[PDB]
Amino acid sequence: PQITLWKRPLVTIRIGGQLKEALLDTGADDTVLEEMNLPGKWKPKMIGGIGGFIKVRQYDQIPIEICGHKAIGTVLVGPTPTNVIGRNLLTQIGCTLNF
Amino acid sequence: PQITLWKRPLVTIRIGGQLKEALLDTGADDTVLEEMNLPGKWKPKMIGGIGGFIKVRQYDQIPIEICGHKAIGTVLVGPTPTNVIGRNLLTQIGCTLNF
Ligand SMILES: CC(C)(C)NC(=O)[C@@H]1C[C@@H]2CCCC[C@@H]2CN1C[C@@H](O)[C@H](Cc1ccccc1)NC(=O)[C@H](CC(N)=O)NC(=O)c1ccc2ccccc2n1
Repeated sequence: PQITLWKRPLVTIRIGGQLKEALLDTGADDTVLEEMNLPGKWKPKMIGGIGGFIKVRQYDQIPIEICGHKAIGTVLVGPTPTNVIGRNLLTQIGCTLNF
Repeated sequence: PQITLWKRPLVTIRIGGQLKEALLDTGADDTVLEEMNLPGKWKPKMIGGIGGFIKVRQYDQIPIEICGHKAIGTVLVGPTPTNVIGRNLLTQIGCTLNF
């Protein structure tokens, strides 16, 4: 589908048996999700952005469905005010920017 | 043009009569550029990102050429890791997400 940018590009995602709203973010290298108790091993990581860095937990090979499109990859979990779908997953669902 | 996301979506912009590189970011509501001198008066403002809030200078009605396309809107200048072109300007050039 085609998504206009008049409003934040929020879509429904499915991860770890849960439905959430997430922001399609072409400006994010990674996918960062709100704090959630996912099972499995994780490794500590530090990621940054505008106001500085935050500590997050890195989970690998997590199945995730974005707007009905299946994907699988690395997700970072931490204290973020919003769920962000970064380029690592956007490329998997064939997402492109057009103008 | 159609831009894939395997690499960061960086484009060249011309502003204040000078060239710079910026990121086309669908996740950003506003446009934030690295510290630089811009004609006109500015107003102190604060914006939040991942990591926290920062103090920026707000310049209104600034003309900016993005990859050959003209736009005129609000631009925020402050201590940012990279130049980000947000939705306020992306909408002006007719940018959309597609998959
Ligand atoms: C620019 C501003 C208007 C303030 N908006 C935002 O920052 C909003 C805020 C929203 C609410 C909080 C959670 C994030 C979302 C999306 N972001 C947009 C969002 O696109 C933002 C843009 C950006 C890119 C690079 C540097 C700074 C800022 N990206 C990010 O925050 C992603 C997060 C990540 N690790 O994937 N950062 C990076 O992709 C990234 C890349 C290289 C870097 C080098 C040095 C330091 C930091 C670096 N961060």
